[PDB]
Amino acid sequence: HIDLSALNPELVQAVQHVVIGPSSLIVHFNEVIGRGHFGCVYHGTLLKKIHCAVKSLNRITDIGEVSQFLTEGIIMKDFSHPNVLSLLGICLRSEGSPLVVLPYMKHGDLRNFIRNETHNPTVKDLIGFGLQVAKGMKYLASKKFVHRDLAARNCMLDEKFTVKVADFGLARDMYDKEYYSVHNKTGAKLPVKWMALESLQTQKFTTKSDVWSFGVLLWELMTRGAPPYPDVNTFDITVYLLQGRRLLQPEYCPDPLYEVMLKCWHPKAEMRPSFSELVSRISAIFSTF
Ligand SMILES: C[C@@H](Oc1cc(-c2cnn(C3CCNCC3)c2)cnc1N)c1c(Cl)ccc(F)c1Cl
Repeated sequence: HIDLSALNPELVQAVQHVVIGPSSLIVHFNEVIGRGHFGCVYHGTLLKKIHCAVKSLNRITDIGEVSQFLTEGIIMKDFSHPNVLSLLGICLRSEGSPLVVLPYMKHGDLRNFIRNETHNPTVKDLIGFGLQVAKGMKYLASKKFVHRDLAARNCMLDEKFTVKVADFGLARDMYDKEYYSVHNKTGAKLPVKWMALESLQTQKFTTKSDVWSFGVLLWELMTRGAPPYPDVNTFDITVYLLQGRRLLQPEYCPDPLYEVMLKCWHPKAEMRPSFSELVSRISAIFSTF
């Protein structure tokens, strides 16, 4: 049970650009495809029948939470890139929290996809995916949008095997709680093993800290979904990194790709490549395959 007139009126305007009428949407509450802190994700169809993922915000009880979340996430509607997850719309209803409607990604997240033993993606496949992520990160960077949680678990694969950078905006949530820790300066749950050393030190996230995360993401690809720093405690990641230590070369990571990875983790944020640079670099590496 959530009210409409209780929100900032400018936000209600923005949301109404992308409103879905309950009549247009069927949600299958028996078909859970994800569980987040804010709510579950379900199979749904938007009618002309589009298969979608429906994110419930029903664990957000309070209106001040909903407003803040919608305010921060609504910018998602003004993004359009084939390597960025789009927003189909927000279904507002008279009783219950707003439902966030997204395109259904048939192959789920990149991490579970590449970990599936029947899939056995080749080095070429894996580099391909990585290049697709860099392209969507390039777009977001150009919009001055800082992701804050770039990771393989947060990039989706559609039915055409197009990678969509996700878990941002109205989709934002922790869908794998194993990888978020309160052992950081902010005190709140953060993906510490994906975060730039400076972000751990200063609490600030930037496009250049997203590049650091992209480096970790590439490493996840080449390892086919191994968890980074398995013997480093969340208590220790900052000092591990301060000591100049880094994720080691995956067995089937080509040397130029590891080189790229090391550049992404340069202690000096100004020294790391742009996503523009990363696209060119990985594209050339891709082309050797
Ligand atoms: C909000 C939710 O969105 C989707 C999940 C899924 C999804 C999850 N799993 N699967 C299937 C593939 C593997 N086996 C279970 C079903 C599809 C598809 N499309 C989505 N838009 C989501 C989840 Cl659950 C996890 C990470 C994300 F970045 C996002 Cl954005």
